[PDB]
Amino acid sequence: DWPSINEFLSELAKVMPIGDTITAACDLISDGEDAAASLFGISETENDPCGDVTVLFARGTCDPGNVGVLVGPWFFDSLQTALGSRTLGVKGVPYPASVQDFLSGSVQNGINMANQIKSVLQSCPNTKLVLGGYSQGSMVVHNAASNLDAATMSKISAVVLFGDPYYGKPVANFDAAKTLVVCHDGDNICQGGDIILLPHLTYAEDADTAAAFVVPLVSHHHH
Repeated sequence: DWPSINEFLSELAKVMPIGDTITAACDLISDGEDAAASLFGISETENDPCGDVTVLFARGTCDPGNVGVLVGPWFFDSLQTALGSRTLGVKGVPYPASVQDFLSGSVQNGINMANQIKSVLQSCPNTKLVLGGYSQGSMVVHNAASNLDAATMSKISAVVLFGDPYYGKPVANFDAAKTLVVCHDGDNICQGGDIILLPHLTYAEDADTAAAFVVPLVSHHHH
């Protein structure tokens, strides 16, 4: 039902406003993602109950829904495949993913995500919780970790960030050995910029590698 990553990227190439700043590209990115989602049957909103593994995912600036189409869905499918029989529940982070918060620092969004993390840990104390972010969503994850103590962050199994605008900064109050940051060569966002270039839109290619990073970190008996 879903296309291959190659077919997915070729369809995006027809509409994505490559070379524009996020401000100039915002509405075209949102429309392009929505059109690809409708064409391919890819969900841009996730609100599952906790699974054996649960991912809290913060989407990119101007991405539709609560997970977008570019990266999140591919990462969830790869992770579910890598988990075999174990179930994966995905919950999108309900924040605006606005241009202004990207340009400012997305900080109250970090506090809200820190509350969502605390709430999921209380509601699902037996799930293996993984945090994921793309673009501004990676800033939200960084800010959530900055607002949590090391004892709470110790309850997180893994963190995966794609196209991190804070690339180079570690995830606060957390073991860096449990973090994977995927930042493509030539992605202007990872350089602290605001230009949307092709390397920022192709993180679906890293879904399998990101899933492989997570799997060893989500065992109930590996301490």
